[PDB]
Amino acid sequence: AKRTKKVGITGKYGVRYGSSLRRQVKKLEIQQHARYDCSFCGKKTVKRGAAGIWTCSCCKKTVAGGAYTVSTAAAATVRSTIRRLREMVEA
Amino acid sequence: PKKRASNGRNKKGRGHVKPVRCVNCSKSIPKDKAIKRMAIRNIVEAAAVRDLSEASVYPEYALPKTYNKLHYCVSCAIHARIVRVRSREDRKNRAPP
Amino acid sequence: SGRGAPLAKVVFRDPYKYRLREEIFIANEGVHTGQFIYAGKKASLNVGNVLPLGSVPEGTIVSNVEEKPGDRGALARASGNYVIIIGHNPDENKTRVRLPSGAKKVISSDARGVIGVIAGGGRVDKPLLKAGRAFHKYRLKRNSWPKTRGVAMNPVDHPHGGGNHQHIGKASTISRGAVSGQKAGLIAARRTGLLRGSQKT
Amino acid sequence: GRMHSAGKGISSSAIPYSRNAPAWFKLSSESVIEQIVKYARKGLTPSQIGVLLRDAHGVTQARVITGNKIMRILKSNGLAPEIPEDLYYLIKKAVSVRKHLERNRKDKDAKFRLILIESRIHRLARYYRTVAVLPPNWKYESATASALVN
Amino acid sequence: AVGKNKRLSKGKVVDPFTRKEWFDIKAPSTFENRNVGKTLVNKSTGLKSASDALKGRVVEVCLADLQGSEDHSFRKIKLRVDEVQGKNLLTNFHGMDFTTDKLRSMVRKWQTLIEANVTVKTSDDYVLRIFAIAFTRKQANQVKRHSYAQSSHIRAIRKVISEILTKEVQGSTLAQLTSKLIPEVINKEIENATKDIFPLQNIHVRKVKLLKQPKFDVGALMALHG
Amino acid sequence: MRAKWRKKRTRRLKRKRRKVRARSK
Amino acid sequence: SINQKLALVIKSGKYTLGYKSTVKSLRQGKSKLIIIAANTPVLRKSELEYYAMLSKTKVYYFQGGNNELGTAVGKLFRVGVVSILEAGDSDILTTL
Amino acid sequence: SQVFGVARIYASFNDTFVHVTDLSGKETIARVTGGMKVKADRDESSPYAAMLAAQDVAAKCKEVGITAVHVKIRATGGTRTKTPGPGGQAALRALARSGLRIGRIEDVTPVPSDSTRKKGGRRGRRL
RNA sequence: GGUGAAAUUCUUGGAUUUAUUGAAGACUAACUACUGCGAAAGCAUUUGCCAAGGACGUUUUCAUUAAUCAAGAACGAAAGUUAGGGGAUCGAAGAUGAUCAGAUACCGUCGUAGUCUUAACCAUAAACUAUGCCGACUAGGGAUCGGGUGGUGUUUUUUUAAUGACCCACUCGGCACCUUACGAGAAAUCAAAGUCUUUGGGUUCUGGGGGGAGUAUGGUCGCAAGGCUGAAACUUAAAGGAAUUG
Ligand SMILES: [Mg+2]
Ligand SMILES: [Mg+2]
Ligand SMILES: [Mg+2]
Ligand SMILES: [Mg+2]
Ligand SMILES: [Mg+2]
Ligand SMILES: [Mg+2]
Ligand SMILES: [Mg+2]
Ligand SMILES: [Mg+2]
Ligand SMILES: [Mg+2]
Ligand SMILES: [Mg+2]
Ligand SMILES: [Mg+2]
Ligand SMILES: [Mg+2]
Ligand SMILES: [Mg+2]
Ligand SMILES: [Mg+2]
Ligand SMILES: [Mg+2]
Ligand SMILES: [Mg+2]
Ligand SMILES: [Mg+2]
Ligand SMILES: [Mg+2]
Ligand SMILES: [Mg+2]
Ligand SMILES: [Mg+2]
Ligand SMILES: [Mg+2]
Ligand SMILES: [Mg+2]
Ligand SMILES: [Mg+2]
Ligand SMILES: [Zn+2]
Repeated sequence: AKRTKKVGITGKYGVRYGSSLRRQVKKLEIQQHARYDCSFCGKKTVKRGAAGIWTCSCCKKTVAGGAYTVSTAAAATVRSTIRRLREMVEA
Repeated sequence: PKKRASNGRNKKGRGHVKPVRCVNCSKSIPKDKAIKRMAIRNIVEAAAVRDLSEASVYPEYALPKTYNKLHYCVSCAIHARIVRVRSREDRKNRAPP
Repeated sequence: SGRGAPLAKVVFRDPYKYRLREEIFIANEGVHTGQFIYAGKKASLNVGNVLPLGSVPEGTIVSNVEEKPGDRGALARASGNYVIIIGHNPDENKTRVRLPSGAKKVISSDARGVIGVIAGGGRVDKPLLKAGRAFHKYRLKRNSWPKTRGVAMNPVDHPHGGGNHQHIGKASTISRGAVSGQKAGLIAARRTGLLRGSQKT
Repeated sequence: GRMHSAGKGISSSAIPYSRNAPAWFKLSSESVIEQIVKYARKGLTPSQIGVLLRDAHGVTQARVITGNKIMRILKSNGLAPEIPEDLYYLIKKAVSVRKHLERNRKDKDAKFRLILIESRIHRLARYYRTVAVLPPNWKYESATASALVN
Repeated sequence: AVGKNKRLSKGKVVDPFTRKEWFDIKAPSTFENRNVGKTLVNKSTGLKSASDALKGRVVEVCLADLQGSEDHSFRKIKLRVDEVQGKNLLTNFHGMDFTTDKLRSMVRKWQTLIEANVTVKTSDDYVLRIFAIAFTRKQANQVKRHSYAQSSHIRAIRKVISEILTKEVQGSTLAQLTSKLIPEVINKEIENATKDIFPLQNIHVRKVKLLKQPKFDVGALMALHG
Repeated sequence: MRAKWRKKRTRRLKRKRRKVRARSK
Repeated sequence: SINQKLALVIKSGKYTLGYKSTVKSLRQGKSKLIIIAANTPVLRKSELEYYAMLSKTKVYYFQGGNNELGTAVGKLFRVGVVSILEAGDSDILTTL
Repeated sequence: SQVFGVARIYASFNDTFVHVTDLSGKETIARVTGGMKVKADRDESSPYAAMLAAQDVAAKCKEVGITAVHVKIRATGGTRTKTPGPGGQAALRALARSGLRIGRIEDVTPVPSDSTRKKGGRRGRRL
């Protein structure tokens, strides 16, 4: 049965700190406790160790990432622009 | 009442058309509604042709021309006399003059 | 501990003696364990490599950038920060760069930097929610927390202390030429109040 | 027409007037029946069987050549599919669209067309339950359907 | 506006053309006429050298002026100075572009405009982007008045144009590409390849731009000059 | 007045009435 | 397409899935083709290439990871490498 | 026989610019505008101010040494009008009549493939 | 620079203008039309991948499985809301220069939110063809888009085959247009808005003089803005439509 209508994991916080702060915490907590696809072994086994450290429990690889998600949008765009500049260095 | 069967525009079977801006005032008007004209102009304005011809270093110089497409809103076209208000029966005449 | 960004232990061979050296780099985002890192003038434009700034094109994103060649990293070291290479000037070899604060610096093109963004970004987007979370944060940094307001103090303890109400009294904008013991408040402030309009960086 | 569009197409077969046919065709009913059976053993739907017989052989239509229709021949020879052919094709189109949707959550048009396809599936399934070629309590579910495609 | 300047300066006359000296621009041997014209630069002094100010310059000259024929009047060639010897500057190829009047005269209503571009490397390590344009045309005896293509024609035409352009630029050096672009043989090649797809008219190589140059070769430049 | 601005005035009045009733309750 | 050729091979031919059985088939010489997923570790990939060089067996590099290769061979589990032992009524050996 | 510059007339509304550069465009000879020759902001873009400006750039070009010009005519362009102002024609005719020789007229008004956004709002400039 | 004319603003520390390079975000000119697609909102650079769709062709197959739909559901411009990113342009607010009796308006120069994107909300527009859907029939005319059929038709290839592109004839399905009015209508006008006092093909929704009023109240959805549902007391002889002459 559905125990909570909208608080989810932030139901651990009770009635404290304000609903808007609890919402932002909920959005970031879901991301940091989510399991992620491993780009080396191909399984959904990547979990956060501390802020910025993402380890696959299967193949034991560890990737540096965002504080609460395995990859930030800024890092994705930096990867894209570095690949473009690298390709221009040859062509 | 309804003035025009075309509703003052040209959009049968679309719904939405991307707009353009009036060249005179920058009013946003849909592309099918605007008053497109084609300004194809000599570069030397027909009174300096002789002067530029005698000042040219080349014989038989081709003397290019300028091309511009002008988009007008209804207010600016009527105010600038590009189109003018026609009679009720003559409103239906689609042909250029 | 005390740092928002993760670190990378990278092992190189010593070129003059048979052993192994370990360096503590700041991990760039996307660097993984078992990755080969290339440091040098001839290294390729890949995330994690340690090129000098004169050998990267314009628009390159780097981090852990030397202010001067050889001081082994000064600029854009906190999580999510980076430096953008604006331009080069080969005669009188200088590189113009954009710092995280928006400042434009002209440094030597022999200064090195790490291609990519410092990992761990987005951290300050999470609300701490709790005095205890602030406690545990500063327990590993320094004794700068909690902070008593100077206007809650007595006048023996602070320029803002005292009064039959809690109020500052004089203006809180304090000159650059003030002396220590006077410099509490907004020091050398060009303007105050809520930032309306562009800052014109 | 077009229950799920505004199309008004009239494109169809126009079968001939002559119910016995076609006086240049010399094969026998048992020969074309055994061809129908060998195609069905090779695993072809009645639509595909009719197309191959109409095209490679000269079989105008099996109802006028033989006594009865291809689905009846298949059933009598024990090769009837578990679900009817059109419902099977509708189900497999639905599973392909649903797989595409989990790949592409932001495909709103694909979400719309999935709704249309599954509505059409449920309408045929209700008809087939009413005429009892499908058992009562036969339900289309997505999770079972992906394996029902086989 | 001769008297409206409130302050001339925040802080509150020698003729420079006495200091300036002339140099002669030289086109490569691929073009017929070497003498392009003249430029100015300040005389070389201790602080500033004249060749440093000269080596960056780009001169856009009409191909009709380069080749002596008026059928080239709608194409412009950019020539970039690379070396200063004596009193004349040596230029290499830097780009090609149509003229605005020619492009706008080619673009007309009731036809289809087809465009293609390829990025491709030459034999001597020049990276180029080549832009080609074409237009649908009516047949003779055609009575309908607009002559459009059906978009799969456009895709097929763009494919054959792109493969022809890559084949022509690859395996040729930059000088050989210039010597191909002058007679416009690529236009005839595109016409012969596309004549089975749709009739087409005004087939052109509209632009060539240099994305990347190789490391500078004085040997190649004096191969071009002389 | 113009109907759009009459609608705006009505919406402002409705919001003010809600605030006053919330003061009451 | 390569996915269609693989589907036809799964329908009417002989194949094996997985690294151990693929290496066994390479040693026994029964393998006609090996297809390696994109995200296969480079050590395993170079080992399979060395085995295929000894066996004179063709190697195809499947774009997409082991999840996509498993979907392509029509299995609900991820497949790192697939060895085609007999292609029946398929042209995957003749092409590519 | 002839030594060439380029003429580079920029005729906007509110002003006209006539200035001759070398064949590379890097070295300038005689930048004179229509606002340098009148005393009114109205008359800054008049044909008469333009012909005065063209006469003086032609005098300075004849004194420097340039005998012929390649003309590049220009309107404001971008998101703006792309119609040349009232003074460009007068400047071109004055440059022709001054004694300079002309070759290779071209219009170089900057035309966008799909501009940023025009000024004025969607209701336009209300007059 | 701007304008009807100006001023605010920037300029010997060099503005504007020219040249050479570079970066960023947005947009997709011209081609572009009484043309195409989509349930509508909407959709315009290339190429690849992913699934979808109509029409046409069909001597394939099933066989009445259909039409329209209370309840219930998906999508739903722009603005707006929350949180990251981005933040070049334009630009609600605001600052300013004019104009003016005033001018916190129009005009000028700046400029925050916004404009773009990701995740989640919101459910409205003159969301218009102000024209519900499905079916049948009733006047002529040419053009056009997609498919199909025919012609010793034209052109191109290898003069000559097949293709392709055109031309002509027909056909199915579209977006439309022109002419008439048998017919309809208060008229404007309409090939449907006709086949309606000679009044019945099937079905959903909505209106009953003008205001009060999309208000109050009660539900319900929404973080909010608000949406959906929705009166009455009281007031009033006209409001309103289409045309005529001034
Ligand atoms: Mg009116
Ligand atoms: Mg609309
Ligand atoms: Mg403490
Ligand atoms: Mg405190
Ligand atoms: Mg106290
Ligand atoms: Mg004190
Ligand atoms: Mg005090
Ligand atoms: Mg007290
Ligand atoms: Mg029908
Ligand atoms: Mg229906
Ligand atoms: Mg300057
Ligand atoms: Mg375009
Ligand atoms: Mg089209
Ligand atoms: Mg204001
Ligand atoms: Mg509504
Ligand atoms: Mg309506
Ligand atoms: Mg009807
Ligand atoms: Mg047709
Ligand atoms: Mg038709
Ligand atoms: Mg249509
Ligand atoms: Mg009533
Ligand atoms: Mg009423
Ligand atoms: Mg009236
Ligand atoms: Zn793993």
